[PDB]
Amino acid sequence: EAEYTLRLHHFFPASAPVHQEYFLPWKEAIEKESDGRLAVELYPSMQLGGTPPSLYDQAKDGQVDIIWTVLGYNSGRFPRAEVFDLPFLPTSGAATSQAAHEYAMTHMQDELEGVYPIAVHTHSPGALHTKETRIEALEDIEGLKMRGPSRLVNRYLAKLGAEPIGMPVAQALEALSRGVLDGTVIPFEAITAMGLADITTEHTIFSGDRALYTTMMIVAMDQDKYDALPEDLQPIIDAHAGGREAYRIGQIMDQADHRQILAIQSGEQPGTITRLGSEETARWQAVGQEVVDEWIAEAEEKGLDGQMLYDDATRLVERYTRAAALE
Ligand SMILES: O=C(O)/C=C/c1ccc(O)cc1
Ligand SMILES: [Mg+2]
Ligand SMILES: [Mg+2]
Repeated sequence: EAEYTLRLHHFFPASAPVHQEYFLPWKEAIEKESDGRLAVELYPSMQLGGTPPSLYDQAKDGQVDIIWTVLGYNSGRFPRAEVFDLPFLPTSGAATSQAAHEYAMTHMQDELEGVYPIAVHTHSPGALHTKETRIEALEDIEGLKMRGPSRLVNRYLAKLGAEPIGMPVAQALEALSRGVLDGTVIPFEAITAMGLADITTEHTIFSGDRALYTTMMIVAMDQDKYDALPEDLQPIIDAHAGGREAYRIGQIMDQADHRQILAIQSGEQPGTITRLGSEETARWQAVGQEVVDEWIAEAEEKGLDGQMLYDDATRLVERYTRAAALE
């Protein structure tokens, strides 16, 4: 007998790994452990309307109860979150997600006012995907129309010599199939989610212990709806919220990346994965150093301690990466 119904709204199809492997089990756990007093209704593919960038305010303003979105979809809104967009900062989705949740609980209390964070996380390693151009070197990206999540990933694409076109990943299949874009950055599991394997058939990955980029994402509940739940239902949410949920989402993405990458490397799925060796990779890292330098200067101008935020994000990534490897 449902006492409260929580509407969860996001930008991806129901068939996406995070919907199948996280949102469906989350709904099952919340419905079972509340004895039916909490119903969870899942609305994928922007089914309740508006645009992916509107999602954060859809939860905050109580248009819906829970959202899943990219913080970078609102330029300038989450300045401290932006540090997790910087080039070659992240490792796995799981360890980087755990780093982001800890960072947000330490540094982003004002930035996230008005949502109850079920999970502050990242996506798994970002990679390059094109329709025609095989990227074997930095020069190959010159003038390609490419898309990233956020102003700081788009800045890096422009500094690499691409022509970035800002849009949510939910619109990338439209843009690539209609000739608006040549390619997109995203993790491989996002290729699976958006049905892009037979469209972007050219993929480029990097050498070494860091991924090209990631972006901070959030499963956000309206603080007003959480506060409205009875004192015996708030704790059921709490049992399914926090750093463990961030870790789990990343780990789901890492596993879905492995499935997609293995399928292309084996020829089960058409496509080519090009790997750039250490000397070529170093050239992309050198351009990435200019984005980090510029970001720390801009942070200082905005009254943020840029270096301390970057020292904390990088240390938490290395801490949880080391922890994972030790297990
Ligand atoms: O780049 C974006 O706009 C969004 C990226 C994204 C990557 C993996 C997901 O599972 C969901 C969103
Ligand atoms: Mg609210
Ligand atoms: Mg083709």
